[PDB]
Amino acid sequence: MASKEIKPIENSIVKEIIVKEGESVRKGDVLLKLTALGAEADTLKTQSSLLQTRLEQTRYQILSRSIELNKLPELKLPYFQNVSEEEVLRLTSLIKEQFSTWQNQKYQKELNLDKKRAERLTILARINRYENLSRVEKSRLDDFRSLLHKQAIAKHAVLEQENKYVEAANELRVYKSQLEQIESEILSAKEEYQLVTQLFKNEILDKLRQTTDNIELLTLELEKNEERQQASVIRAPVSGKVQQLKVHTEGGVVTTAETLMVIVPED
Amino acid sequence: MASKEIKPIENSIVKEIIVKEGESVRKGDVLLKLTALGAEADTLKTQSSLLQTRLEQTRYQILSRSIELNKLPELKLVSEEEVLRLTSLIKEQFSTWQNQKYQKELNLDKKRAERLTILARINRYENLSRVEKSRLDDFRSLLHKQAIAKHAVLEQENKYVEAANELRVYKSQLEQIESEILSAKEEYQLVTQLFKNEILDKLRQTTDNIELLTLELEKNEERQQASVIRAPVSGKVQQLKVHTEGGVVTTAETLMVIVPE
Repeated sequence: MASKEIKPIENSIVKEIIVKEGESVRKGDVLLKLTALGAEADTLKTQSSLLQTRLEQTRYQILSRSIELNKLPELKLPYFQNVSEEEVLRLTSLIKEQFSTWQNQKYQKELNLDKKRAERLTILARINRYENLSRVEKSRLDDFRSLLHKQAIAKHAVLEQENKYVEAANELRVYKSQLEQIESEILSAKEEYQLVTQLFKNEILDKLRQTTDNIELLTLELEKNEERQQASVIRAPVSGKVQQLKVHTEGGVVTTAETLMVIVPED
Repeated sequence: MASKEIKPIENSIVKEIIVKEGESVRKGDVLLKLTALGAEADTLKTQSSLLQTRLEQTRYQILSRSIELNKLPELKLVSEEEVLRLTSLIKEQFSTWQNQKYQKELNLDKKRAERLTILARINRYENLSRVEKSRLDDFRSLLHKQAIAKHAVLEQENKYVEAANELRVYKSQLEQIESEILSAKEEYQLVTQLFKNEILDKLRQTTDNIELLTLELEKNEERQQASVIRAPVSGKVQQLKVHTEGGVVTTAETLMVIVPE
């Protein structure tokens, strides 16, 4: 009577061989335990990916807090027990570069803003000065005109004084328009200053969202990987004696093409 | 017996001759009426003085009003070349005053401009000092966490203290310029203060002098009244100077003679 060949339905790793050579088994008995080839590998890869993603999450949470503090919090990891510390110092160092870059951007936006405010101060000074000047020369002009109602001064001086007044007035006009322009520019500068931290915070909580989502996905994936690395049993399809048992393939690879053992019917 | 000469006791003007040639007169009778020459002279001169004092009085009165108006009134009240001298002098005084006010005011305005500059610098370095202070804090906390050069941190210190000291200096400057501005203000006030004081000092004096010259004019007018020469003895009037009415006679000259009868 024909011997029945026992072959894996997929490429596998022999975990445990239960039967022995020559042993009689009945249909349904356990012969050996197998795991899918690559399952363990996949699990480890998902674990490592998960670890990295958690690290980067931690980085962006610490940055997120650094924005609200406007200072760096304690740079420590909060699972992480055997994380290489040079990984930790690389991470903290990235945190430091990002934070310092942010504060520098804020600082130079602030410098620009302050220079604009200085411009405004100068312009305002000029405006007030020419307000006073226009006033005194206007009153002096009126005086001179009354002096030419009563023939007490030359017309020449009167019209030169007019010229003075009109001069001062025009100057005043010019500086006022300038003030309008500079005021507008100052509001713009303010908006840029806000824009720095606006963008930075956006980036930070977008990468926080991304790290959390990816962690969840990798968690589902990790569940799948962990379940798939679980051992399956090959049972005896018929009753009989176990022969040609590959007794030393435990921990070794067997493909779907290869015969693990054969079962020879006894009756 | 000798004939008696009739001569004035001072230089005089014969106003009216009462007696006639050959007329018999008694001791005490009126011969003529005369006025002192210097009496009339004095009267004319006090009149002219009074006129002048009134002119300058009006001048300082209208100037006095011109101060409160800050403008020339009228200018109307006598020789018109006097009127033009007076009006033009008024104009020089007033214009001089307004010019003085004008340049005290220019000075004051330059002081105010300086103050503006100082305030601008003060505010700019207030902002700057704040910004560099915040950067300093940032750096110090950055090396609480070992993220920056110590070099950079204390160089930042240097920046901040620089700005702060600058601010100090500029503040002291502001105080000085403020004091100077108050000084300038007081000078500006002082111009019109002095001008008004002198003007109603000359008003006081011109009014007082007007009153004095008025009393004096009364005295002179009374003194300008005609006196009578009476006959010192009785007799006949001879050698009567019929042609001295309205004319001046000296102490040396004989008005007439009286021959005893």
